[PDB]
Amino acid sequence: MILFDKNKRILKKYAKMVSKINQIESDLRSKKNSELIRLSMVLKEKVNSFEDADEHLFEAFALVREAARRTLGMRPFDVQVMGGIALHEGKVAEMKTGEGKTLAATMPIYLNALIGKGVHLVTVNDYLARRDALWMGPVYLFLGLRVGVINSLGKSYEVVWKNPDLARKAIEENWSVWPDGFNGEVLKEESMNKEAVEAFQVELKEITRKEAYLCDVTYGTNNEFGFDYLRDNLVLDYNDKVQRGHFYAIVDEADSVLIDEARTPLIISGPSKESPSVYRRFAQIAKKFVKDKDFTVDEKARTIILTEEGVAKAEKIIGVENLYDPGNVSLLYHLINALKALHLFKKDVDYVVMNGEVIIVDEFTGRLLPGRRYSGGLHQAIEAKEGVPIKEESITYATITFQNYFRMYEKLAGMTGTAKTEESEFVQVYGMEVVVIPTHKPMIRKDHDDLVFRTQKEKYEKIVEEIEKRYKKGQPVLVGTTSIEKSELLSSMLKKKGIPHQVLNAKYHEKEAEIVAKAGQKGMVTIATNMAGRGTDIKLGPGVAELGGLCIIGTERHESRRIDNQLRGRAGRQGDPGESIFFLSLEDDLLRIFGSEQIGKVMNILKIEEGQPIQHPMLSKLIENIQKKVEGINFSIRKTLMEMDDVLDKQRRAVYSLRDQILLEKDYDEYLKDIFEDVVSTRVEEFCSGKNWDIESLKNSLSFFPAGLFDLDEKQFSSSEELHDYLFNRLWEEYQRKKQEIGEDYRKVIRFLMLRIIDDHWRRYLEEVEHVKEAVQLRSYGQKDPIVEFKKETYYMFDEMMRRINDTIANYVLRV
Amino acid sequence: HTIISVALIYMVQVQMSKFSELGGAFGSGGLHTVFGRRKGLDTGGKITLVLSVLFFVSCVVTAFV
Amino acid sequence: EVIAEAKKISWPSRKELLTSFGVVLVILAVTSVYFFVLDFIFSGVVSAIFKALGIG
Amino acid sequence: AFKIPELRDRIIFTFLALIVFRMGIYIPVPGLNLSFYDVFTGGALSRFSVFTMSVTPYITASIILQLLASVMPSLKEMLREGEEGRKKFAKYTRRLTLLIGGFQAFFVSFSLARSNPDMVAPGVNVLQFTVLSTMSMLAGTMFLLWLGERITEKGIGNGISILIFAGIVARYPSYIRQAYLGGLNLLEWIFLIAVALITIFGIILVQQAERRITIQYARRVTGRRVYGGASTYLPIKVNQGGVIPIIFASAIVSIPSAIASITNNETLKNLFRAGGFLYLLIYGLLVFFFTYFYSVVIFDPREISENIRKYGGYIPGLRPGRSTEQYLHRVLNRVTFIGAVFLVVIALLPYLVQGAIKVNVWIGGTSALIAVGVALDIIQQMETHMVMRHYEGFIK
Ligand SMILES: Nc1ncnc2c1ncn2[C@@H]1O[C@H](COP(=O)(O)OP(=O)(O)O)[C@@H](O)[C@H]1O
Ligand code: BEF
Ligand SMILES: [Mg+2]
Repeated sequence: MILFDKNKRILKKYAKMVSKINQIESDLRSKKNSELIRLSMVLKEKVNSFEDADEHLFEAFALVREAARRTLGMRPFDVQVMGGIALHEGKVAEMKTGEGKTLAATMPIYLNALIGKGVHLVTVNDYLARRDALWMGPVYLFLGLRVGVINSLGKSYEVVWKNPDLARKAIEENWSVWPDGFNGEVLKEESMNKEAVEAFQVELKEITRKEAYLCDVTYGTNNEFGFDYLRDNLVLDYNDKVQRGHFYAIVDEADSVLIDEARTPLIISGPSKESPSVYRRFAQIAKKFVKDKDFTVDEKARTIILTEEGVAKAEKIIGVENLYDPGNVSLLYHLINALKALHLFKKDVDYVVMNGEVIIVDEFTGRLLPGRRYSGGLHQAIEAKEGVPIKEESITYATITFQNYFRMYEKLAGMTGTAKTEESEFVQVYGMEVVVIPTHKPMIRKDHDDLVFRTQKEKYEKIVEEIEKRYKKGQPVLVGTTSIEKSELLSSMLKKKGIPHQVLNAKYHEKEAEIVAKAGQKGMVTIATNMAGRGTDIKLGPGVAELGGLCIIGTERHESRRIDNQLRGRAGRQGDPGESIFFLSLEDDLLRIFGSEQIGKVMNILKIEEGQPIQHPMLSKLIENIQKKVEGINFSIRKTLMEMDDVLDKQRRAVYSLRDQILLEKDYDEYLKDIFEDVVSTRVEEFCSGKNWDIESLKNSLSFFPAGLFDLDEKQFSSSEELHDYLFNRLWEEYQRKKQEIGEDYRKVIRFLMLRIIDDHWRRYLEEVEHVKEAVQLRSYGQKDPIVEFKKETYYMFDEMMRRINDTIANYVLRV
Repeated sequence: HTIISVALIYMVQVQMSKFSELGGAFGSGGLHTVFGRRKGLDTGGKITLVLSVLFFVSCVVTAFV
Repeated sequence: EVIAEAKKISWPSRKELLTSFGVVLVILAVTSVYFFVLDFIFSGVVSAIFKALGIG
Repeated sequence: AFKIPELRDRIIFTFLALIVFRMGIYIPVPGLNLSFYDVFTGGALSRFSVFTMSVTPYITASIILQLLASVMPSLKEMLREGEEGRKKFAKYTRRLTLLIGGFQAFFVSFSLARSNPDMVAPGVNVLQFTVLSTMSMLAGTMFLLWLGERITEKGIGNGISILIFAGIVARYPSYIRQAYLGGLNLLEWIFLIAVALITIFGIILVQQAERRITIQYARRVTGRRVYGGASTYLPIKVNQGGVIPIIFASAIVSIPSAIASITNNETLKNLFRAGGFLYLLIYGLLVFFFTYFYSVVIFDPREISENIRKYGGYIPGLRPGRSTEQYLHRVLNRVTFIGAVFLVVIALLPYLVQGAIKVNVWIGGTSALIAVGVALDIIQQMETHMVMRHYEGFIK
């Protein structure tokens, strides 16, 4: 039962659900205003629980679409209608242009939210969180709900301002001048008496984490959503409504929801005891590698070391010790650090905003992420390479953005995609499918091949003249570059040849705004990074599309087939034409280090002597295979931490689920003591017989406290576990309440203690979990290869972990 | 002429099966190692499976008895 | 000299063992019990089959 | 108890396994089984087959990619890629051994069908009992293959084979044809046991390793760390010869012997036990050295000393680069020497006790080395599934 037999069987399935629901919208155009409001109340109490109220989805969705028609157009296509359908099911309708991802989403988002639980709506970035947030905000105040979006450090979500605005649409609800002249998806521009009043619904006020989530819909970015989830850790107070239950979610541009391989870790408190050292130390460090040349072999992954001149340098500076390894790698660490710093990551990708002097990282498909680092050595390394040096190096928690998160609870339905690349994925983890649908007018846009050029980005030069020829013909163009550097030079190029343009390459945020509508306004020229050229309700002004419609020049082909296409797809919304073209150099990057060994012979032996335009013998063909190839590597590494972290999902669970129960409950007294003793007592009877010197000695190390309790008191043979247990138990319980003398406030003491102490231990031993990741880098040879050694060590450390807790957490409940 | 016609058919059964593995490798690889849960509850191609085992117990009664 | 060397360095290299592999031996036997046990199940059930679809 | 139930997969594949094999052997059309080493091995060419062609194309399959990828590394696009290249390579493996099993099909069917004892194989030739056998052979390969995969979902792709060994090694100890010479001197069973212990030894090879950690994904994004731990655990990586050693080499020697028994008009001359010691040592150089060489993949230091790694074993390690492969090369061939001592001593085991009273019934050495092999591997199935949850068990 697996073929088109499935894709098509899906067709009729929905072609049916749609026919019925289509009739629903038909007999409802009765200008249902106040009555519709009543319908918002009707459905409201029609579910109140995830009982999967199917029938509702029919009359409700009907109300949805129409609800839009009243507030703002854009709602007559089907892959959006059918979208929400399959969406509510958990797969992926769509593929872009017209369709309705903005509106579509709103459809199922409505039914599900009704539960009163709060639904998730993943989106790649902040700017976009705000996007959908308002683009559909209307229908929400219409269906009386509370939007809810979270971002970087602050969060907001709302409808029109104060009281007048409400008193503006309240009656205009009863009024609502619009239902007339319909019968056609030709949503033109008019009815200003409606827009000028309702369209101004887009407004936002400041709120906080709590009301945010518990509100209705929750608009946010995975980066954030993840961090929120984890924010739920060192929460001495559970009153912190930090995220109200995690479960359902629809992914806006899920073609990325997956590519978020690198885990989601909130890292922050870094108590550097060697901060001043790092300062001076790292200064010397960085300069050290400066002392050495190119030869240091740095490629195919961010790991590096150098041969001859390397060992040479090692000895050449602070360390006449040849044999450096002897538990003396701490220093070599310093070298590798700077080494990798000054090279692995161009300081120009870990930029310094306008004299903010802060070395921030805008890397990893993002767009400027304030104060933070992906590691405990890079931040301080490059810092040593620039100027102002920090003193942080912290960890805390981690998690897989998807399976560990989403599969932790409920479902998902992505938007766009199609390639087989995603189905196997949407299986091995998420557990969804695909519903490829071409809305009115399919792939109406034009595309052009991967025109290649040799020896250096000198092709990017040829693409310049290209942007020109377009400009003259009055064509609105745009380019999708790779990084910030190349992006800049790009502009400089247009300037050196005199060409107006705007650059939204994470320069400034405000830029992203203006450019929103200022990107493609007849002949307009715009250059931006893929981080702004991935899914966007872009449009176009006047005649604009007069010829071609839109033009897109790609600076190269990303690390993924989809992404490549994405940057391109940014030319086609609502269902209009356009033009795309890719300029690639056999000395670009994608193949400068990936597949270079292949392209080498296949080229220098095939042909070398020529001009510039070429792609007749295996060029676009070969590179293609390389692309998928690279993606493959990602797929591979995707495995390593995915599988591992899975075993971590278990451990982590017990972790703060325990920190939860301790935060909630009260007198775990008899428990903590008991388990503390049984653990410490069996200790006095596990690796040390309860004889005399045997125990007194080993147990001494087991009982190293400034306190005094039968320490130097020997001569005892009455140790049948019962006797020994009561002895220390009373020293505790008694001296406990006796020490409880402090006051009722003593209750919140274990609070600070338990959590912090527990949190502390865990996160610490998590540092060790990374070293264990090295042991799994060992399994490769000898024993099997299915995460074995890791699982067996993950628990070894897990048991060690806990017992450790009880010890420290214990003595801490005293010295005060 | 059941054994002759169904014979050519027995070979057909071999096709749908040799392929079930070829394509059935989104978590299988010879001596690979993937106890990959979160996926797997009686393949939609298990109809082929039942068609197979049933096919040979079928050649049992038809061949001799 | 030659082969001597190989043996001289092998004499001390003899490591990576398991003093409780005897525990593993006890299991090896258990495992064997499984094989035999399995095979014995055959004879019994296969013989019920021997009567039916065998000497019919 | 000792079983300590929980294993929701154990008895599952176990019982399921017994089922598929019953119908599998008594299958219609072939089911062949329901100069002394030749008439004891059995077959048309050189393959012991409890069934037409299922366990044969099995060993065949494994062999196909074995020597292929062996002497010939990368000739056609695929090597190792963790997932992508591994599947493309696996698919090629599929079609590969498939057509191979076909070749052997037509052959074995021919010879068999017209010259073996306890025939009862009719002569109503219509579809050729060769195309008919080709059926139960190719199709037969499928039922066993298909079964294998599933077996490899709860047990092991070799769990099907151990079922065969289980059966074979259980037919002879229940007195099926072993009481005509000897008997009541069952020390031979206990001695075989001593061999079992030897086997276990092989496993822990020289298992030892280095340091450092790192993980690179996406496009142009990764990280790094310092030092300040406080735990147990360390680095492990060396090894020793894998599975099917003595068996692969021993079968080879049986080849020049069989042909030497039936060349032109049977040039009957000696080559049975006498030249043993010589052919036995062959098992040493052949198996151990050749495999262990490729086996301990010459390129290990490349990856190790690449992600930044200076080993620590048998003393605080040091020198990086290929020089590391040098130090390791030593431990490599040395532990291999020792390995030979034991495995080779297995075939030699019966040879060292059969010096006073020799039994022309060696049936038990090779087959055992196989049956135990899968036993040990299944022990790995339990090694992982074991240890439920050690947290809170006797703590908070
Ligand atoms: N039903 C519709 N009616 C009018 N315009 C629509 C409609 N659906 C899609 N649009 C047009 O297409 C653009 C893109 O739609 P959207 O739902 O954001 O999908 P994508 O993410 O593929 O652009 C919208 O900004 C709008 O201009
Ligand atoms: F909202 Be769309 F997917 F750009
Ligand atoms: Mg959208």
